[PDB]
Amino acid sequence: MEGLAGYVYKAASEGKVLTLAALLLNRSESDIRYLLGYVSQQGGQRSTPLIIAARNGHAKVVRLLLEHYRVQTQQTGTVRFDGYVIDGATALWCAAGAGHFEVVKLLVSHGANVNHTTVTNSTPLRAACFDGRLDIVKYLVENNANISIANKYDNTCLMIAAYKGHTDVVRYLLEQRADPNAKAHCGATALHFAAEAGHIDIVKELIKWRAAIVVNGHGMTPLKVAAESCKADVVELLLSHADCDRRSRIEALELLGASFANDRENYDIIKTYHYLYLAMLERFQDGDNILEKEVLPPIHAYGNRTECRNPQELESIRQDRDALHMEGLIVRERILGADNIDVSHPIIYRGAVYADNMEFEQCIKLWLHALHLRQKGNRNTHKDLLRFAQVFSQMIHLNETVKAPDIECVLRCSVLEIEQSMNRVKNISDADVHNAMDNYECNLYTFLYLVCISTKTQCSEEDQCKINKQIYNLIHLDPRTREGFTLLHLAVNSNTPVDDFHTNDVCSFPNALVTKLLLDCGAEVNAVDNEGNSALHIIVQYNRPISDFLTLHSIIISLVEAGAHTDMTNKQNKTPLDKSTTGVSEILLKTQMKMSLKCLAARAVRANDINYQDQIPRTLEEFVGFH
Amino acid sequence: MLIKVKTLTGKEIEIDIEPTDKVERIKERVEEKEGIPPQQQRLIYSGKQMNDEKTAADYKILGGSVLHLVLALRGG
Repeated sequence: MEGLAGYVYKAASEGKVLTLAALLLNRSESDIRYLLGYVSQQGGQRSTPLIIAARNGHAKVVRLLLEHYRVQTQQTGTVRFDGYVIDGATALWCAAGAGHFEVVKLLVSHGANVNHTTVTNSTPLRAACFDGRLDIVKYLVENNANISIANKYDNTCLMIAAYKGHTDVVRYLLEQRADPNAKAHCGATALHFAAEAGHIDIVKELIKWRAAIVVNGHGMTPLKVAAESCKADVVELLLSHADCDRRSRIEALELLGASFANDRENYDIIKTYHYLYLAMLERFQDGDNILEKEVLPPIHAYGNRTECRNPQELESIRQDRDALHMEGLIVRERILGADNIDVSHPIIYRGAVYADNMEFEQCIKLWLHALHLRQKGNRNTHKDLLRFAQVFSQMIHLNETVKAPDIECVLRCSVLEIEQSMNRVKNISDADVHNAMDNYECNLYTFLYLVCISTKTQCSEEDQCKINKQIYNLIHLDPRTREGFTLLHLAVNSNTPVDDFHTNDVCSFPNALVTKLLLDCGAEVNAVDNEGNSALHIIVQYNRPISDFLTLHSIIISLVEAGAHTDMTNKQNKTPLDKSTTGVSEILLKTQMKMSLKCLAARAVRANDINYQDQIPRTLEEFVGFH
Repeated sequence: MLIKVKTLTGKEIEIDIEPTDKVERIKERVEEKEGIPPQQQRLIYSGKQMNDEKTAADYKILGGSVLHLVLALRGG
């Protein structure tokens, strides 16, 4: 009976009707309910045959089961849309979500739950306007659908339809007595979603419907969101609201041109100056009632600029391409206060542009400022460290000096970021810790790239001491990957991935310099990984003793100089001499090996399995475990 | 036969030893140009170190090649 259940589920999903009727033909009432209502997993969806028929738009299959076999309309199933997972959605929810009007009309006629809510409080009317089908939206509302019902994020049907490019469902929802003042979890209203997306027609319907613009949970006016979204047309759509005052209008015009100054998709030099020209001109209109901008103090990251407080100052930089990009960052940050989640992106793009123009000092300053502004906000600053390593490797690859305090500043940020990432591994449960573990491993790799960059710089003694102090701090915070690898283990491992983006041409693993610099800073050289391998076990696994012999020799003498126990044995009972796989590496180990009766006695004890616990010194049990 | 053995900084060592010359003193001539004494240049013959007489035919009798030598001290 279970074998036929897969074919019945397949028959409903594939749209075949004659075979489905034949399979269900001559079946008792017990077999009808079991076959129609049994969930099956296919493509990550635990959906009933009726639900998958509505999701796949098989109205005839739905009509056959609903009208004849009397299958329930309240079954709950999990579906997989374009990047979204919805669980507990009935067949009406899937039919409306899939945009199949010929299936929606059949379920409501049989008595489907029009006001059904999924796990994340999702309405079939919300799904219909999410898909953009007006016919399903109009039919569902006329069939007693609650428009005001929102999700767990307090997003109503109008708000989600306001984000997507579906104006027809928005116009019908607005005229169907829908609240335009409903706020999301972060205070975002329907106009907030439209401002970010940039729907001209949708916004015009909202202001006519008494939109009553309000700030969101971040205190961000959606008029300034469009300015922040490089939505030029949307900015000059709400200025005529007759209640936006004067100061707010200045803040919107300043932000829009500044956003145009620093954005990859919406870069233009003519609208950069023009939008800032009118905003400062409107300031210099009353004369005796001047509205002087509260200019932030100049930041060394932004050169020595203090914005433009006069009309003639901005005119002097009308044709200045470097200033217009730089000025846009200052005014945008001054408006935003650097607390927004998107303030750093124009800064990082301007730094990327400067780096792509072989201008390194300015890009380094801007990227450092962006990294500080993101780390103060507790963001996932791992790709930022990765691009820091990439730009430093490109700077040293083009044979130019690197500012050591700038290296110290990013190093000081990396060591503090790792502690935050170390907390993210422990604090976060087994839901996103797999991605957090990858991010923390990437952070360790970026730290290794930074130290490898430091091994090539001139490293003035004060700056070198600062770098060594930062590395000492990180080492004493015991940075360990999921494999048990410390900084030394990865620094002596050729299998540690080096970034291909402008970095693998500079950072080479294993590197004897970084290991040396990791031993002068005091790394625990006898550290054990998950496999029990130390740094000496890992380095002798290197399979390239001819291509780079010195990077295998000058590291080994660097490894066994602080007390790397050459005879210490891994979890799988392998001496590093045993894990040689190379005559050169084993002869180097033999030359560097010094015998000790401690080692011979411990090896003889473990080779005969004499009970030593609670008979030998406590520090000697670990030594026995070494061999 | 002249040698082109690599060193700690990609240098060269002129052994000037034929394939029938034993490596007991052949490494001394190579290290004579570099500076190392005879019983200190623990050279690696592309996988192993020569011991006792160690006629050069053991190391494939290669001409010149690149023999990375170890700087092992106190071996005198």
